[PDB]
Amino acid sequence: PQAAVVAIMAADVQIAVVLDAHAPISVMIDPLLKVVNTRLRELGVAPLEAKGRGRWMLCLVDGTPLRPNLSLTEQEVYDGDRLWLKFLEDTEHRSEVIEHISTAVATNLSKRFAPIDPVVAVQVGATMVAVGVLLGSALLGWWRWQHESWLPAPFAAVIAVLVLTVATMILARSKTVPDRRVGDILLLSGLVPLAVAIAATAPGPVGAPHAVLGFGVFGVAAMLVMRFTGRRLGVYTALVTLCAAATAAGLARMVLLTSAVTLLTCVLLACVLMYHGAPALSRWLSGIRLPVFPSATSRWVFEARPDLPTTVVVSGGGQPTLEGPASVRDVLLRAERARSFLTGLLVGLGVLTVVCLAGLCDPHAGRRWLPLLLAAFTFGFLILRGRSYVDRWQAITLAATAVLIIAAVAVRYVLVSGSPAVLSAGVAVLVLLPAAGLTAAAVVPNTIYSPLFRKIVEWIEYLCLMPIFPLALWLMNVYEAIRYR
Amino acid sequence: PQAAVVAIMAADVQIAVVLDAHAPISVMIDPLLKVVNTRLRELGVAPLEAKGRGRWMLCLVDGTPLRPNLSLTEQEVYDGDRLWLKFLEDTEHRSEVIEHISTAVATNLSKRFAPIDPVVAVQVGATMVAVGVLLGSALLGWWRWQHESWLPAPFAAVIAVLVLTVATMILARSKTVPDRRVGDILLLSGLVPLAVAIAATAPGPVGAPHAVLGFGVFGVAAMLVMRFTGRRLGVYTALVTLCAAATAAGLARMVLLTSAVTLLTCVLLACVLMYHGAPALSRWLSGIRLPVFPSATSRWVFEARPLEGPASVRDVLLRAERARSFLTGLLVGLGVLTVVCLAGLCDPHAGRRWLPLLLAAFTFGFLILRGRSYVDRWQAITLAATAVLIIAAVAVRYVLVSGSPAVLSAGVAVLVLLPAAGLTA
Amino acid sequence: DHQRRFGHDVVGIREYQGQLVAVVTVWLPVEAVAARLRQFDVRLDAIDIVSVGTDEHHTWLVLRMDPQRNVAAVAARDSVAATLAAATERLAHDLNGRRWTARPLTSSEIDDMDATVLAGWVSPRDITSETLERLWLPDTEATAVTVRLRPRHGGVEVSAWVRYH
Amino acid sequence: GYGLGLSTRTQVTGYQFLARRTAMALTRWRVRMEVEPGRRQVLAVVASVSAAGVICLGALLWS
Amino acid sequence: APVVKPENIVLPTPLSVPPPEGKPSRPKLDAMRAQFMLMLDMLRETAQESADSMDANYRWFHPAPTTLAAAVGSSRMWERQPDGKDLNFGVVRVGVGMTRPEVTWGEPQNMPTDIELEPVTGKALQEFGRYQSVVYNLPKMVSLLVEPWYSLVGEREQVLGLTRAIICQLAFSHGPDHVQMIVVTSDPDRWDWVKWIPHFGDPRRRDAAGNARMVYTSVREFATEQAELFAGRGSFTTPTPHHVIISDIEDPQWEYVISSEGVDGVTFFDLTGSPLWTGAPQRVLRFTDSAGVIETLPRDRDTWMVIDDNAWFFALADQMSEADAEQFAHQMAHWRL
Repeated sequence: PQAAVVAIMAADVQIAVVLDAHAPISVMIDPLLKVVNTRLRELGVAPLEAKGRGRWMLCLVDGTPLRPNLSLTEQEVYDGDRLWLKFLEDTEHRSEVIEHISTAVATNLSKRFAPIDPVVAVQVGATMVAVGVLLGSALLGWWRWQHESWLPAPFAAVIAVLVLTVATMILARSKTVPDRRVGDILLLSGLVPLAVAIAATAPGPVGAPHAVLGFGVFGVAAMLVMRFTGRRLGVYTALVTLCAAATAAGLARMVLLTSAVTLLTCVLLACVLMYHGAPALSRWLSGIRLPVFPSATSRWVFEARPDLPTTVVVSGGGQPTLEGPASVRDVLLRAERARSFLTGLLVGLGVLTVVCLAGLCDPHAGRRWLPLLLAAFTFGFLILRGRSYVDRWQAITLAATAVLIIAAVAVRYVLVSGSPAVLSAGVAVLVLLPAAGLTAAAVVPNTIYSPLFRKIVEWIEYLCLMPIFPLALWLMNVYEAIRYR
Repeated sequence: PQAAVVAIMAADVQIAVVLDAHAPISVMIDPLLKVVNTRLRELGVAPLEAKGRGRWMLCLVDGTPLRPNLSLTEQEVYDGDRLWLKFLEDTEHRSEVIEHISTAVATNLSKRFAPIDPVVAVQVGATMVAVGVLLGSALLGWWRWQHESWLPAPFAAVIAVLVLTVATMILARSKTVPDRRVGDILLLSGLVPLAVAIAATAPGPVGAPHAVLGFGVFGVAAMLVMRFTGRRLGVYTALVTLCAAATAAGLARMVLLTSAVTLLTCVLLACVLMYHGAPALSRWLSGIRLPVFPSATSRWVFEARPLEGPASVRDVLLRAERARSFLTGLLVGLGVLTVVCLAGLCDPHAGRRWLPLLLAAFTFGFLILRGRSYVDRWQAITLAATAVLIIAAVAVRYVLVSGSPAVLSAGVAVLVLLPAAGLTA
Repeated sequence: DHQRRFGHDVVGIREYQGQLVAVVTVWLPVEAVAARLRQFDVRLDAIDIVSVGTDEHHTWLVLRMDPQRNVAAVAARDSVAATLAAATERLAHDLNGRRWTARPLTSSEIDDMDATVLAGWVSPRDITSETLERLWLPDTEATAVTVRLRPRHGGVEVSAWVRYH
Repeated sequence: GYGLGLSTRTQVTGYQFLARRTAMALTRWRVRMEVEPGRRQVLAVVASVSAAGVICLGALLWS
Repeated sequence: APVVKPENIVLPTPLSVPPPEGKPSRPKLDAMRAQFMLMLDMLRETAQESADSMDANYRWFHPAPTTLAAAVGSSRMWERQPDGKDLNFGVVRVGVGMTRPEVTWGEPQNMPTDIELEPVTGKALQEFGRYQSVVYNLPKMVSLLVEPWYSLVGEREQVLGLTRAIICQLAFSHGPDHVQMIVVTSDPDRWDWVKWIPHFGDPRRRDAAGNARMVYTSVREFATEQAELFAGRGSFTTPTPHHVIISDIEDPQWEYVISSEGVDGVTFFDLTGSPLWTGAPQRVLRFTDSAGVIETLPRDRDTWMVIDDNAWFFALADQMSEADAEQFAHQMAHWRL
């Protein structure tokens, strides 16, 4: 006769039984408990026993009971079905309130009305500790500048040492597997008090070489942090750029005792040259290496068919392991590293070129039109250079750099000079030039220019790129020196 | 043994079930699907079906799948939680290999990062012209602060009217996209030169009349752009809060000759009242029935969907989101007022200098206590932030204007230790 | 106001900047209906057990919900009325069983309930348990006993009061 | 294999070609090189430095 | 069923350059290099589209063992007859690995001599030939009709996981009327999950639960003498039920019923690799890595014939736990067709 074979769940173990497919539940539930108890005693588990009043009765997985006066087939139970054998205080325990809810918005909206998760609290606390230590280092440096004394140098060192040790202990994985953010934030923040202490160690009103050593130790510390951690490449890359430029300028300041105008101009030429080598340096730092060429090997067919990387599942629970392509997977990782380096270079060079064009002080009468004209050429340079970059934040970095050069020169002329004409011109350029940028952004992608005009606009870039070196030499007066020396 | 009542959801239907708490997920995932299919077929709704190749997963409503080899209890599902019954498509496919270094780099960056496009470009232009006109208005204010010239006010007026007309034309003509925030940025930027233009018409030396007039007109214009547009309503709420306080201070220095300390303390009292008043006042402001432009969350709810019927849930969602934005704006504005008044009061060269330090300590405790109350992330973050910045401001002022190594050491010590104590919690 | 759904029965809703729904039930019942105060995603503001006396005797559970505390739960559902209708049907089907039958109130009989509560005085008491039986004893022409359940600090805290005649 | 050694003109110009192609891939996410602006503008920098040196030699003589 | 089309693509001819000669066209060369590189990229995208077609074909025909919970519609769709479905009737998935694509890279003609060969184009063509000559992470399969037996050598749990994946692939893709299975074991508690599967049902003996389960605790215990009157097998360059016999008993009695030639229409999976079954290196699937990398003699993609006689990487084994196999078995037991 027909029989159904089902898996009875009882006492957290699975027991397969054979049941009559046509007798009612209440007929066959009496020997079934005996069979299940016998199997539980074979397994050496505490047998099923009742408490209070009720009946032994078989529920589906959700808890709805089977009708005891109907067979298994009349209730649509088939082979391989799982039934839970339970003792229930009453024969009625359904929950018939089915409810319509759109699952997409339900599973969506929960994560963005979420309350404050304490991991977010830890991240916020780490951020605010970072702001605090930055303010403390800044105040200690300001005190060392204003009040030349031995006092601030050891205190900054102690704070830096304790913060870096705390950060390293955090990064030591004893408290942080997934959120390296806390460790990176604390580590980056603690480096500034170290540089402040090292700079304040040197005597004199300023840190003795006009704070070469502070910027140098900051730069090398950031280089080593990238070398060991390699996570936040963009940020430390920008800081390394700024520190390198500051150290070069300070070393030339103390060794040669040259003018600050000469220093700013040569740093400007350095950034101008560096904008063109920035893609190359970002390639080189990322570890992307172009293939080695065969010098004298005659063989050219290599059927070595390189093997497979088996990416083991991070749970480590014996799950089926997946396969990447080859060793060339690292081209992907080095690619985002290269993008991060290039973004960092663009940010740092932008900051440096904005700072260098703040070396424009007096009104335009006399020789002062030459550095302003240099500013105009570098503005056209950077604002047309943005075509060569596709990622939005690099293009925005160049455009922002270009407009901030004009912003900085205008605010310096209007603040230093007391001429109302200078004020009117400055506010006029501040309101018109970004408005012109907005109109250009609105119109240009939506209209079709002549290829001739496209060639001219292509050539303003080169035509304003060229004359900046003779203007730089005019500002440095190298020509007059060669005229006279 | 334990059983956990949970409500699973699948095929736009939620069903309450009583799952065994100790049997593994892989044991229950099979019959549970049969139960759900039975219930849906009884309702006349189309049952769940497997498409292609994949496997069924019980997932938390946040989106993570549960582990098939572990029961609910080991992976900390508790009674009353909701589960989601997905059919994950099998992700297992071939791995593309691009052997050439240059082509591989090009395609990997092109596939994985966002290129610049006109949608972002117009917003960048609007942002930078906003920054430019804010600098221009602040700069004309600086010149009128330093010099008695009447002529800056025509410049501020003309630039304000030009940018406001351009913003209005963009808002009217180009309302068709959520990139109408270009107009909002311009209008927010252009209200400021209008305010400094009106303020610069106050004759004589600069002072409270210029201040009361400028902040009064700027707050009034903020309230009008609230009622006419109602899109950027959080930031206008913060701005009208700041203008309300500044206008009250200006009328207190014109109608009376009150000292600065008394006004700063009275503003502080108003702020500590207002921190209590804020969560109910925002629910009043929810009902102002300003025009309905949904913000991001409401937009991206409405894209996934079409007192009874959907109009009710639409109204509820819009009201709730407006209330949230109002309350966030209020907290930010009150935080700014709190930090500026505690900065103003705490002068070290005062005989009564011990008292405002005490006030700072008590209000620090008060805000941190209140930070536990609100459920939204950025509201509590704002309260904690302004709590940190009050001690930051008093410490930086004491170490700046007082040239003593002792107060320098004390300030630089507490400024690192106390946020570290916050980090410990 | 009335609502129908996938569910079984019509639920009466009254709204005045917030919703009011009553469930009638027909001795000593379990005090733990407060478990259904916090359902899966909806958060009811209060549960009031209301019982009135005179000879007749009637018992109702009245439900309070603020949608503004439940925007996430409402936004997934088809309407704000269908939310509290679903919660009402859950509580009604939970109670419905052994001896006491329960059903949601029709909108007309909500006002009938209001009239029978009015029918035309002592202080609240703090220590609540087992005093309810001795509280019903004193002579009256009418008496209304009510116990309020509210969520509180993640738990449920109980308060009650009674008036006579 | 790999190591310090000796290299020819064709190898070094080929290396420079791959460097420029990788630079275009990195900056612009395109690799088609029917025209490359990078060469054009680095030659503009070279012209800048050459003109600077020329005017440097020019001002050495007269005064 | 998705379709895959073969191709034949000749590689482009690399550039040539004369060396200089002592002493007592850079832009043209770079333009030629650029044109070569673009042609190479066109060939690469053609390779990608062909590889995606073949990927979709194989994973249509051979799903992952985990994804066999969807046990209807495509279930048991293979057909006995020696045509059409014969292209996949006998063959089952064992893991993922490399395979040669459907494009056949023609050897580029007019190759310049090794001194005239330009460095960049030569190296790029070298790399193209190296990497585009295989497709990575495609299912690797084992044909039951070409070998008398296969042997699994490795740790106990790896071998059991692969065996469960094999059993489940056979059960899903082949009906009970075409494939029947036997398990001969010394550890019966690990094979208790197979009682659900219909293919283990012996039609001749009936019990209360239905057909008798074909799981035996010793090779001597065999009452299936009907499957042992066959001859030694002819390899398939179809018998009505093909029998698959798992064995992990480690019994010296095998060589009586197992000649060097095997048995016709039956294939054996020797778990617990022993010197009796490992007497042919092409029939040994040896675990090497802890993760489950298999090494065996490479075979032709189309004809399953052995290519060379040294062991090489074959596949990363699909190891499937007891819980997943039991879930599939409960799903599979519902069906009767």
